[PDB]
Amino acid sequence: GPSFPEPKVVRSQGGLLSLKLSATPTPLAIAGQRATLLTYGGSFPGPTLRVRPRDTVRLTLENRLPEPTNLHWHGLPISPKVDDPFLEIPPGESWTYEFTVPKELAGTFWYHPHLHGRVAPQLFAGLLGALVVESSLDAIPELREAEEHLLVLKDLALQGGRPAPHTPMDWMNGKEGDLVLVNGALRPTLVAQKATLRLRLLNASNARYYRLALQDHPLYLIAADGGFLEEPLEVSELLLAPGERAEVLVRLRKEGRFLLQALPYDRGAMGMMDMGGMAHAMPQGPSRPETLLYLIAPKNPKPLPLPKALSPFPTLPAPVVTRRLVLTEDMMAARFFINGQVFDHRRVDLKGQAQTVEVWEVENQGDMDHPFHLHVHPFQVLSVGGRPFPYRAWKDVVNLKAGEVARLLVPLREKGRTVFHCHIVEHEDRGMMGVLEVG
Amino acid sequence: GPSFPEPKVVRSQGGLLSLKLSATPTPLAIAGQRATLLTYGGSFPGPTLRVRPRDTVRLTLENRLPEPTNLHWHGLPISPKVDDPFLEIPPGESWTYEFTVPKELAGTFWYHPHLHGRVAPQLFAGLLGALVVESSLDAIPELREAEEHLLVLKDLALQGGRPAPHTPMDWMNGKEGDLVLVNGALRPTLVAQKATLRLRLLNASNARYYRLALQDHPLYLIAADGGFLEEPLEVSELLLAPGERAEVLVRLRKEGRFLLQALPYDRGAMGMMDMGGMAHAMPQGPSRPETLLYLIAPKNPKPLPLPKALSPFPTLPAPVVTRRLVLTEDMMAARFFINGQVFDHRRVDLKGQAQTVEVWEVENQGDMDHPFHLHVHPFQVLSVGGRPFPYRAWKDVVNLKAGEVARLLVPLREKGRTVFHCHIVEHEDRGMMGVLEVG
Ligand SMILES: [Cu+2]
Ligand SMILES: [Cu+2]
Ligand SMILES: [Cu+2]
Ligand SMILES: [Cu+2]
Ligand SMILES: [Cu+2]
Ligand SMILES: [Cu+2]
Ligand SMILES: [O-]
Ligand SMILES: [O-]
Repeated sequence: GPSFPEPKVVRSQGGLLSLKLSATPTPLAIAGQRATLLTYGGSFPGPTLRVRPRDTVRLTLENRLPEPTNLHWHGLPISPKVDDPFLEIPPGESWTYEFTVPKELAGTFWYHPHLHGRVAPQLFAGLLGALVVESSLDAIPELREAEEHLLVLKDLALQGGRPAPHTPMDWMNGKEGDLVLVNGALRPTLVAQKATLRLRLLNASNARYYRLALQDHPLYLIAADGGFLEEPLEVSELLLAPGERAEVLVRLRKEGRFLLQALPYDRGAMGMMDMGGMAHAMPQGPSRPETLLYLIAPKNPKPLPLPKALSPFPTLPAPVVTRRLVLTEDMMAARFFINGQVFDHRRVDLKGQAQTVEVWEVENQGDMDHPFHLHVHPFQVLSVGGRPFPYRAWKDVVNLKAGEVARLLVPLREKGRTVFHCHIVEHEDRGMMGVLEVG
Repeated sequence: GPSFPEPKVVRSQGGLLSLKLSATPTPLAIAGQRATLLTYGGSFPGPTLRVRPRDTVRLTLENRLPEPTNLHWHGLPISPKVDDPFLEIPPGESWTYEFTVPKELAGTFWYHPHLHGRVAPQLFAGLLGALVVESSLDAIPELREAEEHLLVLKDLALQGGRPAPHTPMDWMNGKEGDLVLVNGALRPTLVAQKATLRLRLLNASNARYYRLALQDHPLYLIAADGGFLEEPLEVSELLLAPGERAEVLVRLRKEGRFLLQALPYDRGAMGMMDMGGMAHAMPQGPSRPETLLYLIAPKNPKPLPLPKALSPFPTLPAPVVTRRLVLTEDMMAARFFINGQVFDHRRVDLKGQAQTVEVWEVENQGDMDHPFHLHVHPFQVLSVGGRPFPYRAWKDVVNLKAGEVARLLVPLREKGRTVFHCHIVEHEDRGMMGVLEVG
């Protein structure tokens, strides 16, 4: 096979991507060992769906799990009557999602379960896959001539040949695994054939963060979760929180082997200790460094020039309301709150007007990082922790460290009921989610 | 009596204004004729209540009318659980309103009925009176030494010794009367004893406008509906719409007789005509000019200097929502709407948060002027018809000519349910009113 493993791609044909996927326990070979995971399409990750704007997607999901499940089309600005976070597909039953890909859209998106209370174990077990929306921008020489790869960053822990069960501490912290994988492979080797790489990055982990750095190289950010930046942005490293995506150009500078690493990062996960009459919570501290892949540069690399521009960001109408959403924690209870409440599917929390713009101020009053996700309505991050964002682009997840306030500009698009929640999926399952109704 | 008639004043005593008023049909002498009006306290206008900040008001209203009634404390930022627009006092019954006068308050306010569907005939018949909140600012020499008078501008029409009944055309236009009175007197004479006058002005008419101008003199605006300006503003004339108040200084320039007039003004009232196969609506055009009073200046008037400053206007927090309220008409039906709906006491139209500030954009899409009033929450008019307001002061009524948009800054104060409506009271009775709930 290709030294670099990537999920199989399924492309739309004549403007239609019609596909039947099954969610099923699947025996497979994973990181040198045999395990049974929960998969879509018999693979981990699931197949990459590759579409263009205005395509019709017709995806029939067959549920072959012992529990109910559904799909969240993460990041897609489509109707919540399609991307329905309240829908339940019972074991043995099927449901067809049908939608048109929005005309003004490009980037890396993904699909995974969103049945409240069951997301963390289902995602941790292997249920996820990517969706790429191809753009006319991909035809510019500086992108067309780059070597393109998808990197699905997802960790795993195995016990008795199955995904390790959630502990009480896992529900508090979000579960992380010792197998830190790229496209379901353990430290794969990418032997570059071109000097410029275009990497689409997806954090599909329950809770693990990836503080990305390539040895000896900067990265050039060209897209965030939901679309291109206006121009490339040079960065020395790039933090991807759970649920986030990014696309970078890598400009290989000389021959050799370069490690792509997840550098140490402290997201505020907690342990317990007892030092002679305690038994109380203590910080886990920064993650241990991980090597994600080995990048081998070609001979005498001469990278392409960077594109001078990407996509102009839309000029948005002036906002008509400001919202404040405060995140808090009860760590020992593994309970998580938005404005003092836990999720209730029957309760509407915010009511907004389609085609208006809102300012959402999301404040983290907890001690853990929380990555805040909104369905259906991509947003522009204005600032976080009081620091202006250095680029304009569509995002749908924004990470907040302890005490930080994020200011978001949120155009309301499709009408209907949808949700917002922490994308530490254990925290969502444990209540950190609310309901937005757009009319 | 004093050549200049003004309503009797009732003052708070030791910080308490405790008074029993009856609403009653009362035979009286009015403009040289005998008529029975509906009055508070046996007079037209009702007694002027004069209080200071932090006073307690305890007003027991006894209903001696054949129909139910209640009181609206127009312009007072108090709780809508006291100023209750939904309360009904049945015939023969009594109700005690008790409240504390807010500490940061000054100006001319008023009281009148607000029982939906019955306001226009009750107000037209004589049920209203003024309330003055005295200020420590009244002690500055430039105000203390002026000669002060209240001018209640209210018109009336009589038929068979009683207020003339409402016609169908009256419900469409708002009713105006041929007797254009000041303090219930017909063209009284004010023989000034001082060269500077301080006049508190109240438009307590159902629908008549007063385009005020004093012959040969400017007016110096020093207060709007609900408080002082920051400094006096010189004007050549001053339009008072129904429900509005103002306070002006007049600086008498030489000996002589000067008319205070209501100059011609076209508020968009309509008539009907038939010119050989028509029977359709036709503009009434501008009102005929009216003389309101004769002002006699004293000998060798030497007016005081104007105060350099009045009261600094509060710096308000940034707003958290923008509202749009559109006024429309169905003239032939005498139906009037806000955002396409008529009033329903059971329906909440806007929900806001106490202690936040909102921007309200009120747009008149009708052809008549409509004077928009909000209970409980005084506002700052930013602009009307796209023209910046030339002063900062609290208002609670804002006039909109055909097609004009007013932009208001609305701090939400007391919690509870209250209303907003056109102060053309016939239009309110006929549906032009909505419900705001503050929580
Ligand atoms: Cu997601
Ligand atoms: Cu969280
Ligand atoms: Cu979600
Ligand atoms: Cu009023
Ligand atoms: Cu009106
Ligand atoms: Cu009112
Ligand atoms: O999700
Ligand atoms: O009123």
